[PDB]
Amino acid sequence: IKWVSFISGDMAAFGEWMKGQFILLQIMDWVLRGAAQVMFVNNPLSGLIIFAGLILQNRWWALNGFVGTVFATISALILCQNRGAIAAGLYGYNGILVGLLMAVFSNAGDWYWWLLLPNIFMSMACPIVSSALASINSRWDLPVFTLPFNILVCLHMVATGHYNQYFPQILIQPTTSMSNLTWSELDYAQLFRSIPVGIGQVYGCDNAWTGGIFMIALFISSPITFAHATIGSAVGMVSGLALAAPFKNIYMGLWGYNCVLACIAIGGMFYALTWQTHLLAVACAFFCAYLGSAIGNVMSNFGLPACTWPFCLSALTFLLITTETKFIHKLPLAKVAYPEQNLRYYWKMK
Amino acid sequence: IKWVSFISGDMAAFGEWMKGQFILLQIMDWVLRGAAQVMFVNNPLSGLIIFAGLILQNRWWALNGFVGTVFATISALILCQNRGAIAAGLYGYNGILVGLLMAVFSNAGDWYWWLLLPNIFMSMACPIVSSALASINSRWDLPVFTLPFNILVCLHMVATGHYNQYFPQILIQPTTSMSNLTWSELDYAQLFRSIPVGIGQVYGCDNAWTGGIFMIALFISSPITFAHATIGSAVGMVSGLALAAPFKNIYMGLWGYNCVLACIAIGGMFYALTWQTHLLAVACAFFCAYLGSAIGNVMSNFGLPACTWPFCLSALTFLLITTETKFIHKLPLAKVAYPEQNLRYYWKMK
Amino acid sequence: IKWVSFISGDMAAFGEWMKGQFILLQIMDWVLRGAAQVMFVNNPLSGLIIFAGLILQNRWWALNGFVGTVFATISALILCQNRGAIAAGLYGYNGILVGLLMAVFSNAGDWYWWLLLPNIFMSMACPIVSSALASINSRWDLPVFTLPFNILVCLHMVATGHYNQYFPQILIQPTTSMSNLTWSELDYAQLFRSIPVGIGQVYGCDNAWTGGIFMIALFISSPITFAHATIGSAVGMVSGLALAAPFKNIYMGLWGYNCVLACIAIGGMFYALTWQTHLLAVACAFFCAYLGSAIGNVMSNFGLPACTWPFCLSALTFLLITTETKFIHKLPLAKVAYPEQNLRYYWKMK
Repeated sequence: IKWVSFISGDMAAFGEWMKGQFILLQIMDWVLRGAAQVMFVNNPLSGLIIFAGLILQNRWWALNGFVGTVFATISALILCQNRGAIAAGLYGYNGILVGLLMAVFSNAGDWYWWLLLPNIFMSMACPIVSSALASINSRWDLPVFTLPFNILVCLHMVATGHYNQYFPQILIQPTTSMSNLTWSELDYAQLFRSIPVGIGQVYGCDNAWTGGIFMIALFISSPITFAHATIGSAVGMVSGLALAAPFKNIYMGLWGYNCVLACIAIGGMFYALTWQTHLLAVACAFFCAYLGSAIGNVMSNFGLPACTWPFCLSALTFLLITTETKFIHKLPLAKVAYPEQNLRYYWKMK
Repeated sequence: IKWVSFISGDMAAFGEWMKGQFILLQIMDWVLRGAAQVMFVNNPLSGLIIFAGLILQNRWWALNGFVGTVFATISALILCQNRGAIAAGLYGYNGILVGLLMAVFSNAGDWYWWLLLPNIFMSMACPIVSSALASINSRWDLPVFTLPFNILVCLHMVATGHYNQYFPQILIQPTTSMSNLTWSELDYAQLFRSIPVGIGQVYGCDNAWTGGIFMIALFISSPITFAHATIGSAVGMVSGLALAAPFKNIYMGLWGYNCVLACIAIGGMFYALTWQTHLLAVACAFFCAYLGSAIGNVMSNFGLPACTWPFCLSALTFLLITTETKFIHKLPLAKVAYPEQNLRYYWKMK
Repeated sequence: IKWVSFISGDMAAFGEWMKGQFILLQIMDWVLRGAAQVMFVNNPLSGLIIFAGLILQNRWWALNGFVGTVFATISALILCQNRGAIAAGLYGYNGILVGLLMAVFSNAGDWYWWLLLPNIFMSMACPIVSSALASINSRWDLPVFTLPFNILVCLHMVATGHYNQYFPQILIQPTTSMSNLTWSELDYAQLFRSIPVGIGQVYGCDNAWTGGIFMIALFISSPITFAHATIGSAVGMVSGLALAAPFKNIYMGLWGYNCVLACIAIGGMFYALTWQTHLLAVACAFFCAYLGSAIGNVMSNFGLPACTWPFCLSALTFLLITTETKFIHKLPLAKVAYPEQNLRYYWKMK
């Protein structure tokens, strides 16, 4: 009971205890804590679970993610960006995403040690871009989200491109052939297995076991996040079916990571939870899937993956709408927390 | 005399009378009224005339435009976006443009009933994007314009693309051949006929009779709008000649719809009318044509038409310039009306 | 001594004296003064030196730059944009860049007299876009930089493209072949000669003598600008080596003009000079080189050069970061001057 409360939420007691210890242990929390905040979680335990899932899939990707997030945190410190924001991990999840997605899309092969240096440089530059986006987005009271990650990875990726001698990348070509979609060949087992692999694809992992581990991590923190995550993956696969995407893309979960993230964000994290806000989250996740198709097709010309760009665009657009009803209530950015605490704050204010 | 005044302008008396009647009649005004406000008109009569022109050209396109605008209005209501703004049609013209331009560019053929569903979804999502753009553009006191339409249609279009099984689109390929322009083959009859078809191309109509019907609708509302519209089409065709565009493009009016809209906007709608503002409108329409060429070439790589994107970019840029003279006077967005009333307000203030 | 002080800085005494003379002499200062403010200099003498360097390389390019900047100044006057800002040359450097880079990339051949007309139109439109960007960027207290130049040249360029009958352009194709980089074939003489040609490439000049002339002009104004300029070119060539760019590109200086400009801007012009700000300038120039590779690859699909786009993006991002230390101090835009005067102001305030 008490222990379950302790391991839930943002882990506040652990937070004070870690305050006392040496700078080195702390940097570990701040990196474990920021590892799991891609999915809007401030739980170090869940972050360790996320890391375990990364190790399970591929050791090289996990090592790159770890080094990227640790160097993003170190860069946030050296720049004196903020304390209490770095300590909550707001500067590390961009770094881990940059490292992981640089390791995923690199054609140089596994254990290519020279990949660390661009990884280091991109991850260190993440706090700079995060502060730059925070300066712009603070006028409208909007969060940075995953935009630094997108900007930095897209740079490495286009800069170098597939035809590079030192840091080659994977081929991304625009579609130029009519993909006949034999509906009788659809497999329902993989179609429903697209739910865990879809949530696992947030970090580039396409292993159903890693997706299940990520779902376990989300459930440990807050069941509401888990529910919105699984419903986001479901609407992502449904939209992929509706837009005649190849069945392999749906099975791999390429249509689900933007939707799961967008449903987590709008439904419980930044909008106070309500049935109206729940349908807003579902509509936002559908629009995020459809815009994800659009973005993936647009970015294919340059030779780049869609990444988390659709999620940012949809989440910002929804987070910006103004309404004449009191049910859809945007929370002030200073008082945003895990969705249960946000609902508690909404109840206390009302 | 009195009747002519009644059918002119924004139609204010009709506006109060319609206030009383059932919600269903009202939704019809609000859709008729918003049909004609692509060209910045609040006249239901003109909207009916615009609809008649659409029916004249192609029944399928007109049906798609009608359903798109009605569902945009319904979505504005269900979201409680605003009343008095929905009642003026500020949320319907984006919907009708989305529906019409989805029907125009769809390669599935006429009377393809499955086209309604993406049409419904895009049109319903128009108020969301309109509010999102209004949140950003209200800081600088700028209007949303046709930006939601552009964003939503470009999404459907790229998402799906030509190589799609369910919702195929038309081919748009970048130019890769030297187009020899035999100046002796120019036809002056079609060159001057490019004026009505250019204004008709605002809705995707390339019929000279439909363009003339649209010009009649504009004249019914306000002669100043008609004058700026025809001069915008003229500068569009002149710029198309100056940039060595193929003569067929000029004849079809592909070079005129952005210019006519931009000249209508800057000259009388948002800047108080003056000879200085008139030359500003002409320069804005020339820049809009030249940027329209640029945008049409840029978007051709992705497989998308230029759409109304050039108009938005030019109009915003001009609406943002700051000046040290009192002749170019930007009106406050709350007190914008038909250009005659705007000039009356300018005279009353001065 | 006194004369050296007179020819240094912003040339203030000359500034008052020129105030009295006829409008025609003045327009010459305001064009000479704005010619050299691409590199953030308000010295007419240096501007004449910049012009001499342009003449040295190619007469046609220099003539186009002169006419572009004079028409940008005339357009700033006719629009009543500002006095004291036009008199300082804030509206002319965009014009000279537009003219020079239109003359450089035009495939019609030297002394193609019809190139003046698009040159005139783009250069006259530069104050409009400059005011539009100033309206947006004044909220965050940020400068327009070279953005109007980029927007206007990219328009001419895409609009027309290589396959145009009247205004053909040069081929820019995306890389599709594996460039084997024989490290033994590197030449150190040209590798170090990439420093002056890199700074000369700011205006499109790829002559080492013209680069040296530009360096002399920078030294005349302020030695700090010269130091940051040469270190920016050095980091540009180093980054070009690190990203496996073809050695010819590094030798020509295609990797240095964005970095030299960004190091000049962040290090001394807009951030008060400090060792912390100096390392910030070096990091900004490295990020500017790497983003320059990214942008050059992205824009290659449309058929356009990278231009000064990377510089703008990097400079704005760095100029937007918020920090918790007092060493990195962003100056108010009203009180920005040559870096020596900025350091003097910083010392006086502190």
